[PDB]
Amino acid sequence: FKRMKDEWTGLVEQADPPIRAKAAEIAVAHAHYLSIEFYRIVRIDPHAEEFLSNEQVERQLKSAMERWIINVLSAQVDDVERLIQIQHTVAEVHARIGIPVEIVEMGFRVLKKILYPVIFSSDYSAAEKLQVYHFSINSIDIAMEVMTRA
Amino acid sequence: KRMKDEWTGLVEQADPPIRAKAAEIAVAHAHYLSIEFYRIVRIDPHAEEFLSNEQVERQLKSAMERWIINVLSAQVDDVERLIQIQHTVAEVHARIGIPVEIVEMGFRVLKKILYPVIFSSDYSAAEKLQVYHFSINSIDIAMEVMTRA
Ligand code: HEM
Ligand code: HEM
Repeated sequence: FKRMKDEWTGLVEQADPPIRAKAAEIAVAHAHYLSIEFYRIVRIDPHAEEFLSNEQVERQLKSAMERWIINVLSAQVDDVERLIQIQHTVAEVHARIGIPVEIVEMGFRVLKKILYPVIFSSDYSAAEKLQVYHFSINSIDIAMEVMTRA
Repeated sequence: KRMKDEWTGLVEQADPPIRAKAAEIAVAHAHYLSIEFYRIVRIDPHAEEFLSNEQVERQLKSAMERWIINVLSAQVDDVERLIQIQHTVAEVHARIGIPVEIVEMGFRVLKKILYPVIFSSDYSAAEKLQVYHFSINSIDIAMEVMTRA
């Protein structure tokens, strides 16, 4: 945990404050789309659709996915410890139900894929898009590692 | 089967000069990326136990260099061959007894250390964005194929 906290903290610190601000801006403005786009693409997969069947979970997961994206992409130094606890909780939920790891990680790949066009279509410069995308990818990756290994 | 189409589509939808620059970045810095991969990875105790002796080090570094170049210089015809590689690597990791969460940790390190190399290149910011995008997606799809194999 100590090593994970330091790395995630370092990721936020080494990320330029205007870049983290723009990443947070991208998150808040498009988290709703990213969540609903995530859900349908995932459910296309037969192995994944069996877990995303009912309407109640849909409304719950979309809201939770939206909150998750906002928390991770708008992460500050103070939020690092809390974010780690969140990934543990999510890991418990996925384990409680019995959702395979390779299916969840496929979702992370889906999430990272649909995030890029949103950043690419943003009003920012090419250099800023690169740094926002870099911070976003590393943040999602470290979050995935914490969730998986928990 | 779907993995082939997605990896093929990834190469097709990627601009040829971008993939060329990504391939050039690979060839020029794969040697550094491999050694940088080793140092960061061995920090983790669970991973270090597999990377103890010097002989294993040299092979993984050599294999990492070839892997990075092959994946980033991927053409459409190479896609099927690349998938076969991931199966072979997965068998090796299984033969040794390397945990899945440990291998994926290596992928994160690889994607992490790749960014400064692309960032410090002589290309434009726009080209760097697309090269980095193609590189990340290529490594991600390769990881999923390797993991499920
Ligand atoms: C194929 C991939 C995935 C599937 C099928 C899946 C499925 C589920 C299901 C069925 C639940 C239970 C929700 C409920 O009972 O109301 C859940 C919870 C949750 N998942 Fe996933 N999940 C996937 C990947 C992900 C990813 C990639 C993330 C974040 C990046 C994520 C974040 C969450 C969160 C935040 C919750 C709710 C946590 C809470 O309520 O405390 N999931 N997931
Ligand atoms: C912590 C992460 C990892 C560890 C500790 C690890 C360890 C190893 C070891 C000990 C070998 C065999 C070396 C030998 O027999 O001399 C090996 C094989 C190999 N690994 Fe990994 N590995 C990791 C992750 C990865 C990743 C992320 C990649 C690629 C992105 C990769 C690609 C390969 C390749 C291409 C080979 C050799 C394939 C062949 O001989 O045909 N490994 N790994």
